[PDB]
Amino acid sequence: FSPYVFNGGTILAIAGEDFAIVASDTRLSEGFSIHTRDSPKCYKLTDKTVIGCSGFHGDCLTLTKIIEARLKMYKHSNNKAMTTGAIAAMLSTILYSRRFFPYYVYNIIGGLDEEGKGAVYSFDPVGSYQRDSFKAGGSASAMLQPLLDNQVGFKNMQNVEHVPLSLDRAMRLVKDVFISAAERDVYTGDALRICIVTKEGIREETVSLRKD
Amino acid sequence: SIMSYNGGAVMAMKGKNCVAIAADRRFGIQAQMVTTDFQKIFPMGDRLYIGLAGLATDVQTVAQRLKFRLNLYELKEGRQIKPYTLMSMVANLLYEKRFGPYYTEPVIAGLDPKTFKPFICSLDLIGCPMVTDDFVVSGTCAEQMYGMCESLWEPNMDPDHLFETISQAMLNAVDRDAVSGMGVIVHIIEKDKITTRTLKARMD
Amino acid sequence: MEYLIGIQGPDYVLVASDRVAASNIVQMKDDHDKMFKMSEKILLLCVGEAGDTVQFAEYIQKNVQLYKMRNGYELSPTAAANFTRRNLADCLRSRTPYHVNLLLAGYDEHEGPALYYMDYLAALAKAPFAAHGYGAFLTLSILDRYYTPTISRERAVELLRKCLEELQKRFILNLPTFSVRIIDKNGIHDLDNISFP
Amino acid sequence: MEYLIGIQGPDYVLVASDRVAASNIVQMKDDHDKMFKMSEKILLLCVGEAGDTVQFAEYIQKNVQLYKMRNGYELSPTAAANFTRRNLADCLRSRTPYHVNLLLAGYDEHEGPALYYMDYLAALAKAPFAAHGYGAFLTLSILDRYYTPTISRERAVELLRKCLEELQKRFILNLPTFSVRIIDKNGIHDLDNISFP
Amino acid sequence: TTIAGVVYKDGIVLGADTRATEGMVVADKNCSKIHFISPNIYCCGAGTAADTDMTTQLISSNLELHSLSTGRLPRVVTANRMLKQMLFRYQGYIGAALVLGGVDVTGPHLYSIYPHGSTDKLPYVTMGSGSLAAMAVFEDKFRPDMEEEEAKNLVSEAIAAGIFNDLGSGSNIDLCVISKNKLDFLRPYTVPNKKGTRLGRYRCEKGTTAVLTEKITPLEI
Amino acid sequence: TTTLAFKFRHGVIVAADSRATAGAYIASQTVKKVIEINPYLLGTMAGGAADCSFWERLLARQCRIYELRNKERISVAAASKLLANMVYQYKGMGLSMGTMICGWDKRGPGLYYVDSEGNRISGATFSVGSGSVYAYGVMDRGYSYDLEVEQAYDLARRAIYQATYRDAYSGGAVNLYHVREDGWIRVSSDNVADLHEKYS
Amino acid sequence: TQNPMVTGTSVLGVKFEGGVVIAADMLGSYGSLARFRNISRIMRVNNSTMLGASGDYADFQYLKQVLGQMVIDEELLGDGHSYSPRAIHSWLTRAMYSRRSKMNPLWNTMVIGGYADGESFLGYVDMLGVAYEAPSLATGYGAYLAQPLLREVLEKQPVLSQTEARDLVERCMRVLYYRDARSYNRFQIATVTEKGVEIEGPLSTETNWDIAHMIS
Amino acid sequence: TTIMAVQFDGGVVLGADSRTTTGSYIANRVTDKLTPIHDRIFCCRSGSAADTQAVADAVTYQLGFHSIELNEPPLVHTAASLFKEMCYRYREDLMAGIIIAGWDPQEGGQVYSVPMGGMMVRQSFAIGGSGSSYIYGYVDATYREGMTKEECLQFTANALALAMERDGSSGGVIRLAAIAESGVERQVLLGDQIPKFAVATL
Amino acid sequence: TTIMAVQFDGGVVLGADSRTTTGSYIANRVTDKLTPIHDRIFCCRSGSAADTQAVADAVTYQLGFHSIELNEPPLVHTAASLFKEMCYRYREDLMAGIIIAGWDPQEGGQVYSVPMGGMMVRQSFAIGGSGSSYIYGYVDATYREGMTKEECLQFTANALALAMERDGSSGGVIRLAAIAESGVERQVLLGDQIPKFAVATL
Ligand SMILES: *C(=O)[C@]1([C@@H](O)[C@@H]2C=CCCC2)NC(=O)[C@@H]2CCO[C@@]21C
Ligand SMILES: *C(=O)[C@]1([C@@H](O)[C@@H]2C=CCCC2)NC(=O)[C@@H]2CCO[C@@]21C
Ligand SMILES: *C(=O)[C@]1([C@@H](O)[C@@H]2C=CCCC2)NC(=O)[C@@H]2CCO[C@@]21C
Ligand SMILES: *C(=O)[C@]1([C@@H](O)[C@@H]2C=CCCC2)NC(=O)[C@@H]2CCO[C@@]21C
Repeated sequence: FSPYVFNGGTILAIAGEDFAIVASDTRLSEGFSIHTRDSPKCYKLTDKTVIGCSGFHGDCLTLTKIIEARLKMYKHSNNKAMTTGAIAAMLSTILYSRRFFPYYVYNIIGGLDEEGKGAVYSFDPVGSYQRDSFKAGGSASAMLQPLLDNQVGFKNMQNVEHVPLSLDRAMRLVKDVFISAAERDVYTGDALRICIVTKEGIREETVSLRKD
Repeated sequence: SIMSYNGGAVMAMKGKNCVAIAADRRFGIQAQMVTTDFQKIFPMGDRLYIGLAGLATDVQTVAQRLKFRLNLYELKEGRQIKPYTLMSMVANLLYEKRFGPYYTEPVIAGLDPKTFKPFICSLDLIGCPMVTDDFVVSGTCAEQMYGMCESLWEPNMDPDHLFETISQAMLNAVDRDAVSGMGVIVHIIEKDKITTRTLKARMD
Repeated sequence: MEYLIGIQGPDYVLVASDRVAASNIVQMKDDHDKMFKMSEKILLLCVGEAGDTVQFAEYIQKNVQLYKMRNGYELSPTAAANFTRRNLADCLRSRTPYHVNLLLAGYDEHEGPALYYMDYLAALAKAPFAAHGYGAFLTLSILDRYYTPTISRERAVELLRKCLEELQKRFILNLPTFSVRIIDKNGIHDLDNISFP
Repeated sequence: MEYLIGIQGPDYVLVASDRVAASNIVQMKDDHDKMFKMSEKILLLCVGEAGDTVQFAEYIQKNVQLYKMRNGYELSPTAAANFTRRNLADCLRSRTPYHVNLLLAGYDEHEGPALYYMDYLAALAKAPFAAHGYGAFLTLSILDRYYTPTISRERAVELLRKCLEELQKRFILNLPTFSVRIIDKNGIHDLDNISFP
Repeated sequence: TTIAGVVYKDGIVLGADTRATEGMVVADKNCSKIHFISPNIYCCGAGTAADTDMTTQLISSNLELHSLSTGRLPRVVTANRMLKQMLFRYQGYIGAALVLGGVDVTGPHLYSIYPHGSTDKLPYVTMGSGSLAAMAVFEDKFRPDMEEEEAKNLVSEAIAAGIFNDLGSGSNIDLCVISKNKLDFLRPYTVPNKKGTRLGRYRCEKGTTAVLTEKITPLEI
Repeated sequence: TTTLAFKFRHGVIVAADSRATAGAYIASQTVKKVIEINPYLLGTMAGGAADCSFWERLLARQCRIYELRNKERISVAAASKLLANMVYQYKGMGLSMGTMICGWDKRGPGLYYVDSEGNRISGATFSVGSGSVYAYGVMDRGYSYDLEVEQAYDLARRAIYQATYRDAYSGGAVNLYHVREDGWIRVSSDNVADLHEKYS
Repeated sequence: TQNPMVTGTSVLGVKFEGGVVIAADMLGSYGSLARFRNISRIMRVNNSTMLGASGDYADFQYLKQVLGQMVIDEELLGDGHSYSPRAIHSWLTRAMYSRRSKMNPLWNTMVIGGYADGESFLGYVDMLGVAYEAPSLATGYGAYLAQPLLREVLEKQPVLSQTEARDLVERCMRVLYYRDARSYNRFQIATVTEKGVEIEGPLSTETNWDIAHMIS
Repeated sequence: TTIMAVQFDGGVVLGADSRTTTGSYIANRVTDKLTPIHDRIFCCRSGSAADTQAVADAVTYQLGFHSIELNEPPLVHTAASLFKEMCYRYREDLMAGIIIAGWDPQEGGQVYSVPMGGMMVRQSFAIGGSGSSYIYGYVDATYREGMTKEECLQFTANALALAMERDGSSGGVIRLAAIAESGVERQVLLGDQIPKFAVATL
Repeated sequence: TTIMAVQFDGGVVLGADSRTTTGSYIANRVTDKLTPIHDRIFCCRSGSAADTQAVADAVTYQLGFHSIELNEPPLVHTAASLFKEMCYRYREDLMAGIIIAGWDPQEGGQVYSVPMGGMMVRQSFAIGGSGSSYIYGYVDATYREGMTKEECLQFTANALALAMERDGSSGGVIRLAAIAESGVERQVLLGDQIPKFAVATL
């Protein structure tokens, strides 16, 4: 009896000066079959924080419920909503509590810090986390990450101006990168769910990917 | 995995009347680097090249046996080999060892010796040929190369833009693989010249 | 574990090996030679599994000398190295594989000095410097730090001494004495052994 | 592998240990102490698995010193040895066994000098001389050949030097320096380290 | 992989997908899984790509030799015997699963050949990882003695079912129609999937890449 | 991973790389392998990232509690002993930690090596990780107790650079720290590409 | 349980305008042996919720015991609050995940169907705690043989009638009888609408064996 | 799989199911497990589809050659002997349970069983396969001496239907063959031709 | 082992073989596999002798206590429920296949099957054990509705004899029990009382 299974899915987060973007694919699969074509992997935590979970789906559901409960408890005890960094540290301790029977979940947190700037935090299944500027996770993370290193980080580029990232360019880049991923990865496709975090709140967009 | 023992990445890309083939330069035993000038691209003709990725011993073995067979073919036939014929020859060589496989995957890039039409193909562990009109990759960082190539490749590129595209793809892909890197070498094959370039890369 | 090292200079090659033959926990021999003379300007240094080392090395030696007898001239270092790699690779997939790690040093009148590295899987590399063993892990960075392509043989012997001193300080095995040879246009010269009291 | 040795004389005990702390192939430390002071006239020498050695040794040390504080006099070497064997044996069949090999040296005003040998299975033996490690295999016969019960401490230091010299000649591990202590009616005395350049 | 085949009133329809994968990554998007055996016999291959390729090439050469010797049109039973004897000889270590369709003097014949050397002669067959999805369509909608267009639509539907419901199948749909009077090798027949349009131009400009050494060799024409 | 530390006349030098790997995939090139336990006490991380982070953060909490209760800062030996006792309880369960604890206390400079196996050793020079063997050679050929501060900086940078050159699982940047009597300072973060330019 | 003993094959579910329909065969297999040929694998949970299970029949019976008691306990209170299909689905997910985390799974795959507040519910739970919602569902071999046909109909026509849904279920059951070795010719059909839960008993499929004469 | 053969005065009756399984998936649902080895000699194949097909083809080849050289109709015992030799020689490599039934002018109608392992025994009736286990008591209770061809056909159909009801590896249609001096007659029973037995209901 | 129970209007009939085996050696050849759980409730035990004995003793204890507290004759369903609870709770530890047959004033004669794993199903007839496999077709062909007690006894004896002929783990004597409102009647069939079926001979 194996307590795990791989359910696929790709998530992406890009931090801006005044925005954050969290995107995911909506396909849920097991083995060579497709369970559903309409399962998003992004969840709203606060009005300033979104989380992205990929991996084993039962662990994803349980962890989502646990995080929501902990946020409610914190608001009861401390009379304020939790910040993005506090959520990241709490999630790190939650993940390490299962060190000897882990959560098979890959997590990316995206939101705004206390100065209003974009913040992305990436986790491994046991709770090691880091603050980044962009990050990809899931089955097509190895395809997506080099392109973001080139196009957002300007790595290996010679005499190229480091113009700050705009929300328009970031949205176009996300759409293009997921279009490229759905070509080569069998676990990625169906639809793309994009969540944009700004001081005005969270805004959602859906675009179509290829169904084969 | 026995393929990942030495690492290595090879890539071939198609242009307008031109082909490009790029490879990494590291030779190492698992985690230790031994040399930084290991040859993985071999000439099989004036406008025909083969790149091999995988176990370095099989890389050298396959290159030498392939040159044996190609030299005999060109002596008997009095002609230069076409890229598709070389693909078939390599597939035959690899499938003769079906149950004792050579641990190498080849890419072939060339121009037809008469009509000067670009050709690129890839072969897997036992010799199933894959002919493409865009690009082919092989090695330990294949997924990274796939992402870069899908994002950057455009049809009907001139030699300079082809060089820029393949160089960016290889550099950014090997920067994310631990056992690949330590330099990149690129060959641009045209009708009238071969251009070989070494790239400024990360040596960590 | 046994240790081999080779440094290439503008007109010379410098090789050193350890002189220990061990069984279990005892050192049975402390003046063992691990260098085989292929020709007047070629040396083969072999470590690895017992029996495999001498059998493979002496087979290669016999065939190289037979080439000299049959043709009236000697194999070049590159040709000898490729012959060695062919034989090791051919025997790799058979029922009698050799578990040997090798260095090949030589001087060619037309090509100059050459040092070649070969692992037990029969991959052949050409290097300015190289080493074999667990001590390689400790001394390769010392070579990286202080090696220049234009180095004289006095400075090469000094750098070799640095590497062996590091082995005496940080390595867990008792490797107290080392055999040192040099190959130049005049042939193979035995230098003094490097010993640590 | 680590090395311990003990020689008992008419009025003294002589103990020596090696000073090497190793991880994989590198010597991380070369001035490590493997001798623990139980009381004014008792020494414990412990080798074995990492962590187990210090935890067990310091537990024993703490309880022996607590006996001194509570009762106003000190445990005799025999009683300390039996306490140690009881604790190791009790933990042998539990879920947290200690993999430690021990020597215990002491002087009693009424019973004289004593040397005790204990293996990881918690069997306790009393010996005139004893050793622990892979080097024991090489040096126990030297002790058998030259030891007499009436030996003076100068001759004991000479015999210890013979054993360590044999380790330098025949042993495959690099054990270059040794800590030497003596226990007599006046207590514990640190002798000079025995070093081999 | 999804491969399928039906018999209709005048002959054979074979269908396949065009995706080739190495694990869970897509290696080829335009693979041809319908192989030529003789001008009247064709084969759809699944399993290990190299095994399928080499086996079909060997049997095609042997059948060409036989037809040159006899001067007559080859028969599908001859191909069936050759293939299954070869596959039984290797005890299932040649991983070829084949759908064999032909028209000879005795009529339309369709076979399913399994890697261990087992053969079934049937009026409709499916093989591959998407075989069950195609077989559902066949068991729902198959009728004996169909017309050419009905059979083409049915095989297209079965291949599409494999494409959209299996992770190892995708891309385009290839068809082969074999009657006694004609052969139609339709690549591609339908395109159900395309790549979305790109929204950004990833600055491709000269001088972005830094070069250490350069060597130019002129070639003579 | 390559971590390095040595004691010299003017204090303690700590240096680390910044590459995080998951198999042969480079997860990160900007990871932080030095934890700041308190303004006078530093720790390094090698092995399991999560293990090292969690347990050294736990050590930081315990050390703060010590300072509150005893109204005096903790010593390096006591902190290393606390960490060793904490990780001994989980022996055989699969913890991967290799740590250096560095600081300045009433006995002067201090440097301790603590690993999940159970070792706790004092010393003057240490290196932990995959590339530690390559760093040891350069450090041993260059190390003196009477080094000048800039010379010590250069030696540490050179050793980490050579380790990243030879080891596949080391790379990124060299992060350097100097423990002095008044506390530690962040010296530099130098990319190994720039160091390749400087040294070649 | 670590080894299932008596099992059931596949369960089917489709939602339509005004309710949900679920289908399952009446067979319990002991390996390859069709041992218990008259068992019901569909359960009426409450007036809005019905449940069907595949896998270990003993685990299914345990779940039926626990769920029935929970429903009775809620009805004793008399406060006008009932369990929705969604709440029963969430409770089932929690139960399965808790059992999996103790390394003592319940060897079942479950389909939950319901109709509450003018809205249809169809939900899937697996042995490991994977749970989701979809407009059509099939477990076991039906995931390979039946889900294609149901999905193809639903992509073209996203809203179905009761007649169309029942016809589609009967077609899929026929396909399962053709191609599944652990299948049986008698099945039950449960429907949930605004009137509640109705179970229609031993139904059979009409088979066609004409291709038997095409073998030659 | 369920295969059966019954001997009557002047011939034999063979019967089989029509299911091929790859695990729990039915690859072929109308398969023919009755093979003509010669004009009046048939085999029922159980076990590995590939192995049984190969053995049957080899025996057909050898028996045809033998019959041409001797200029006689072959004996059923000879075919059973060829099967036994091949199945015993390659018993480590083959999974093949065979029933050989036929008519010859010298001994009449004959039924031989070659189980796995390569033994050969002549029986008055023989059953084989995975479903054969469920009908052992029924055939022992119902078999009587001196049955006619029609009674043998009914008996075989009843037994095969009972086996197909209880076995997950057996099912489909019933294929029957009657072999006598006048020749071979083949039947298919499908749908409502298959005998029905009432299921217990509470 | 072969155990059987058949329901008739007004009661039940149970039957079993009498073989205990430790491998291929018969340790007990006259064992009683029919156990009185209560006055009108019996169980047939299959599987592990020790496990089935322990479970039967525990259920007898619990049912007696329950009947004393309620001052009523127990129900057959209650006994089947107690067996099901124990067999499901300890399904990892126990190898026990049970048949529970009985009569109660409310529902009449009842037969319940508790297979391994701990499921509970009411049947009109139930068979179990290792020999039960060989008589599945026979019971499906021979069972008819509205049998009398004597016909049920004959049917059970025939089935058990057929099972004992083909199974190496079943044999000995046949033990039968008829349970009705008037009580329990027990029989042993041995030697020539056991039904005989002719063996095919060439
Ligand atoms: C199909 O079966 C498939 C293809 O590679 C296919 C094989 C034979 C002809 C060439 C291409 N075989 C495979 O191994 C993968 C796994 C699932 O389907 C494949 C794409
Ligand atoms: C280093 O040991 C290493 C780092 O990923 C790890 C991560 C950051 C902080 C602690 C050190 N651990 C590993 O497992 C890989 C393989 C070897 O080196 C790593 C890069
Ligand atoms: C029967 O034994 C069976 C058949 O597939 C096979 C079909 C062709 C003729 C020989 C018999 N063999 C098997 O492996 C499966 C499993 C059980 O029965 C089969 C259906
Ligand atoms: C029957 O199943 C059997 C009996 O020994 C046992 C005897 C007492 C009552 C319970 C049943 N159990 C066994 O393990 C052997 C092997 C097969 O059948 C047995 C005889």
